[PDB]
Amino acid sequence: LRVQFKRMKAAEWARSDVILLESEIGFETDTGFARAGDGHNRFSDLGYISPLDYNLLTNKPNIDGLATKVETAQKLQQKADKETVYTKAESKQELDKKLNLKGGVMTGQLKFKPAATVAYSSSTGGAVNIDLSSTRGAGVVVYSDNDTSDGPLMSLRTGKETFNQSALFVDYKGTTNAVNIAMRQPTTPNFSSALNITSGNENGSAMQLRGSEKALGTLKITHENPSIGADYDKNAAALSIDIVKKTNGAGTAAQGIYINSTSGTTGKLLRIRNLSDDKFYVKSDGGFYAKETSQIDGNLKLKDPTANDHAATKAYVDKAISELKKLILKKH
Amino acid sequence: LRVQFKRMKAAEWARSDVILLESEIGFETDTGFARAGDGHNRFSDLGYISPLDYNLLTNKPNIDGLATKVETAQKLQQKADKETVYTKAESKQELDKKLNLKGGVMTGQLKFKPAATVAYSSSTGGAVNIDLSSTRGAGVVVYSDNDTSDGPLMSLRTGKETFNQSALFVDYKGTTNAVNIAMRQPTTPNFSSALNITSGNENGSAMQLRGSEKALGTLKITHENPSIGADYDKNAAALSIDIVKKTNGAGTAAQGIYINSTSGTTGKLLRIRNLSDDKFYVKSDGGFYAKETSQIDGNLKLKDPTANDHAATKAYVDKAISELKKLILKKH
Amino acid sequence: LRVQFKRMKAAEWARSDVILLESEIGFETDTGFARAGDGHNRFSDLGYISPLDYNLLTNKPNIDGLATKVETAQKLQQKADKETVYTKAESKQELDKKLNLKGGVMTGQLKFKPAATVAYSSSTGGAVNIDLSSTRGAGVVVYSDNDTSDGPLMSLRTGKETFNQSALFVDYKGTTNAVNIAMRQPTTPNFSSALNITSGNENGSAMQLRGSEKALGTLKITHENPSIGADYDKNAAALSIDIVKKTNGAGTAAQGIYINSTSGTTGKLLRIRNLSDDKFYVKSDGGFYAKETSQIDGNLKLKDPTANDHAATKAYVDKAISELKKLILKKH
Ligand SMILES: OC[C@H]1O[C@@H](O[C@H]2[C@H](O)[C@@H](O)[C@@H](O)O[C@@H]2CO)[C@H](O)[C@@H](O)[C@H]1O
Ligand SMILES: OC[C@H]1O[C@@H](O[C@H]2[C@H](O)[C@@H](O)[C@@H](O)O[C@@H]2CO)[C@H](O)[C@@H](O)[C@H]1O
Ligand SMILES: OC[C@H]1O[C@@H](O[C@H]2[C@H](O)[C@@H](O)[C@@H](O)O[C@@H]2CO)[C@H](O)[C@@H](O)[C@H]1O
Ligand SMILES: OC[C@H]1O[C@@H](O[C@H]2[C@H](O)[C@@H](O)[C@@H](O)O[C@@H]2CO)[C@H](O)[C@@H](O)[C@H]1O
Ligand SMILES: OC[C@H]1O[C@@H](O[C@H]2[C@H](O)[C@@H](O)[C@@H](O)O[C@@H]2CO)[C@H](O)[C@@H](O)[C@H]1O
Ligand SMILES: OC[C@H]1O[C@@H](O[C@H]2[C@H](O)[C@@H](O)[C@@H](O)O[C@@H]2CO)[C@H](O)[C@@H](O)[C@H]1O
Ligand SMILES: OC[C@H]1O[C@@H](O[C@H]2[C@H](O)[C@@H](O)[C@@H](O)O[C@@H]2CO)[C@H](O)[C@@H](O)[C@H]1O
Ligand SMILES: OC[C@H]1O[C@@H](O[C@H]2[C@H](O)[C@@H](O)[C@@H](O)O[C@@H]2CO)[C@H](O)[C@@H](O)[C@H]1O
Ligand SMILES: OC[C@H]1O[C@@H](O[C@H]2[C@H](O)[C@@H](O)[C@@H](O)O[C@@H]2CO)[C@H](O)[C@@H](O)[C@H]1O
Repeated sequence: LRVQFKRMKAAEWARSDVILLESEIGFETDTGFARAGDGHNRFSDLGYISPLDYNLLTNKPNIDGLATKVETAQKLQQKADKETVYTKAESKQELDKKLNLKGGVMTGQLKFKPAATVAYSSSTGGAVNIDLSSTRGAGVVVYSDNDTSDGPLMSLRTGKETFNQSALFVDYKGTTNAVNIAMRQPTTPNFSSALNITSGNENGSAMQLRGSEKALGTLKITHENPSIGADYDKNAAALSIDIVKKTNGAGTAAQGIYINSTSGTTGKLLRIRNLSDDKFYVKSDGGFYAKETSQIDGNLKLKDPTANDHAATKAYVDKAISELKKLILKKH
Repeated sequence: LRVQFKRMKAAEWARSDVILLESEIGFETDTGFARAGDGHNRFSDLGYISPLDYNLLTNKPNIDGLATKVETAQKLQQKADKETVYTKAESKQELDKKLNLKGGVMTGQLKFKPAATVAYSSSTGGAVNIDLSSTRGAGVVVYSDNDTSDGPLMSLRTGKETFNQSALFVDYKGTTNAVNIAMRQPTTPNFSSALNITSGNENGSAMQLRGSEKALGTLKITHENPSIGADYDKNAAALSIDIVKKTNGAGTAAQGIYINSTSGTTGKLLRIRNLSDDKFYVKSDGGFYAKETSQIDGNLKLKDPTANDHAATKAYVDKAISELKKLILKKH
Repeated sequence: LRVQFKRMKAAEWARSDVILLESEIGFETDTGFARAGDGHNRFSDLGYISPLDYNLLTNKPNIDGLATKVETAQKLQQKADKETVYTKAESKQELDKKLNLKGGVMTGQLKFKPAATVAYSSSTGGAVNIDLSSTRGAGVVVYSDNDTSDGPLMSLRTGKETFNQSALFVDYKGTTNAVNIAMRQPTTPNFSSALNITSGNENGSAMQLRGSEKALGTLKITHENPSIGADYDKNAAALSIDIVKKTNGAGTAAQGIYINSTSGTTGKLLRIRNLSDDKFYVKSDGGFYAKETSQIDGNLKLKDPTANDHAATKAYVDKAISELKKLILKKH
């Protein structure tokens, strides 16, 4: 037996009306495939003589180990996209432009414009609040070594006439000077001043000073000769006063120096000394003393003498002469 | 020949004891599948007559191109999760709340509380350190155009009596005034002062001033009439002094003006002029000069005259009279 | 019929020259596989009698649902890597080191070194610019409650002699004192001063003051007795002046107090009172008044008397005596 089977091309079977007997094999000549009869179905309705089911295969690949598009996408959706997020480098680049609380260097202007909760009161208020209670350094240190400039080191301005606080308030306890102004010996000379004050206020002193010294002056002024030359400073003074009219005024009636004691003092109201020796003084009652010969380009009105060293008046002289003239003419 | 084969249902083969001859075909009537004999195995132990090995298939899918769960997970593990990381927008939102070193606007309080390395000394110390050496602007510019307020523009306070530094130190070189206080002509008038100083310190002057002017006063004061009216300021003064007791004190012995030269000066100790003409002065030795008629409501003690223009004393008058009385009575 | 087929091992077929007839089955005894003849090809060139094409299988897996390495990699490439990006925690850790514009606490030094656009001029310049126009708090509040320190609360320094701005400028409008210095009654006593000024400048006053008061002094000084003891302050003064030579100088010619009116005043140039009663004064023309007995340790040069209360001169006395001597001797 060399057995051969009913056979033709797949497409010819496809339209054959031949019914294979149950288990009778038929052959597709162009595919090599067989199919077996069931006794009723046409060829195209028979299945192949061997399984075609993925689940019966051997050497299957690991389908279950492979990632699904859905599950991968869900996992990607939790991850941050490059474009919506700064790198470490761009983060640091941005942060290096900001000021550390530990400290840093400003190259531009720091403005304050408080919104003002209340901005407090005392040692806990202010837009800038500096507490040096636990440290030995300075608070605010401003300086310039520039040759010239357009602005002061520090400027304080108030714009409204009702303003009811000070520009600068110094409340000081300690053992040196609350406020100290040193104007160092000039090389190129200024025609100006350590401290300069002008007021146009007619209802208040330009400067007020109250002190309560046991044995010093409330204000102490010392002039020191700038030169070793004994008389170089001959036009200088410890205190100089001028009294002037208003530009285009008719003049002035202001006094130079006015001294009073509202409670009454027993001290000398004006005491002038040289080398610590009294030279001239006005006592608390208005009597004066002068150490040396003095001059008046005028007369002197005073009372009649009662002691030998009293200056005589014209009355006293005239009377003593008139007495002598009478007696001497003789008396009956 | 129409060949048919030993046949029955798969499940019936499954328990048949029939041994197919080597290569003899048997048919599963309900599956369509054949199996071929090996001459020993029961039907259920024969394999199908055609391969069932994934590796022999054609049109395989690209299994190797597909991603594995393991390898995807490893790759996801290097990526940043959305939730642990700021977006660019939230980054910028946070950074815009911080101050740029280039500059910016504070809306709240900046406090300093130095921890203090040493906080240095001189032109490199301070919690706030401003160096204007290479620029032409101002250092610290504080101002207010508010009508009223509860606090000063600037406040300096020291709390302990041992405190051994100044509240404010000005070390100045330059060509204008180190410190300048302008109190602008008021519209609504203050009863106060450009500069006001009080000290309760009995061992130190409230204010100390030293200068070394060639031809000016160490302190120069000018009063200017506030009005064009010649005598409007008739109660005004360039300098006014008061001398008062302590509240509930018995009084005071303090002097008004005390002038000394500890090294000895040849200048006039008190010089009073009007329109630049000497009117009254006290010389370095205590002699005074007065330009016009003067009055004492009292006597004047002085020495006996020796020149024609010297004031005479009662002694001198009495003696000259007593001489004339004698001579004239005549002498034996 | 029990049909058997041409058969041998796969490897033996592999080199057989037997040609199966068209559809004649041949069997591989070691694999179980059949192949069918085409009438020309050797065994090894026939295909199996049943399909081996993945596309004809049933129960296929969802290959299309699975993610490709390429497509996953493209998706991963858009995601940010953990290592190149800050977590929220490290972001906040960095940001907490920076200063909020809302406010914050500096623990280190804030330096300014302006690059200077121009740094402006007026109420819009300065490295630190504080505008309190809409608020009621203080501007700059510096204080210390430390026992001692190495630096001042505030320090202003200019290094070059040409410097042509002020260290401190106060431009004040308002109703209290522009600048106020309180030196609180000491418990441990300082030998120093509320305000201390030194100048080595020979071409400018150490301090300049101009005021235009209707009825006050430009400078007002009050000394108050520190004690209830009436004469405790007997060495004190409201104003004290000293006039000294330069260290290693030959001396000085400086004046003590110099008073002038450059425009001419009709006021009293020096007025001394006690309990508000005139005790001594120098009029605008140089005439003086003294309330009580006075003394000169010297002579007084003055003009010849013309009124009864005028002091007499030696000339006047000598002449009146010489007249009496003549008349009395009698006249022919
Ligand atoms: O910071 C600017 C404010 O200026 C205020 O106006 C006055 C100021 O009060 C006065 O002293 C002087 O400086 O002139 C100013 C106007 O030129 C304004 O009223 C206020 O609105 C601000 O512009
Ligand atoms: O006070 C404001 C102005 O002060 C001027 O200085 C003048 C001063 O006003 C004047 O009275 C006299 O003493 O000369 C002073 C110069 O030493 C400033 O020059 C000017 O800028 C204003 O700030
Ligand atoms: O510029 C004011 C200074 O004037 C000096 O007075 C000169 C005065 O100008 C001159 O006429 C002459 O009399 O010598 C005076 C000094 O002895 C003041 O001395 C000086 O202190 C300034 O006030
Ligand atoms: O910043 C507050 C500090 O105050 C210090 O106490 C004193 C201060 O020295 C004195 O001058 C006055 O201001 O009274 C204060 C107490 O009420 C404290 O000693 C210090 O602990 C701080 O609280
Ligand atoms: O010095 C601290 C206080 O100064 C007061 O001003 C007074 C001053 O004390 C007084 O002696 C007199 O001259 O009147 C001044 C007002 O012009 C302030 O009023 C007060 O707030 C304290 O700061
Ligand atoms: O408030 C102090 C001022 O007193 C003025 O003195 C007046 C004085 O009060 C009055 O009794 C009368 O004698 O006129 C005086 C002025 O001529 C001072 O003149 C003034 O400078 C202030 O000290
Ligand atoms: O901030 C330091 C600058 O100091 C300037 O030099 C002078 C200064 O002008 C003078 O007043 C005194 O302080 O001595 C200094 C030099 O020791 C320098 O010229 C400048 O280059 C800076 O170093
Ligand atoms: O002005 C700079 C210095 O002031 C000194 O204080 C001295 C002052 O100079 C002197 O003339 C006299 O009045 O004694 C003062 C002390 O009360 C400071 O001591 C010194 O640190 C310098 O800053
Ligand atoms: O240290 C300067 C103070 O001197 C006081 O003068 C004393 C003086 O030293 C003494 O010789 C004696 O005459 O008593 C004087 C006071 O009556 C000043 O009184 C004082 O104001 C300071 O200048």
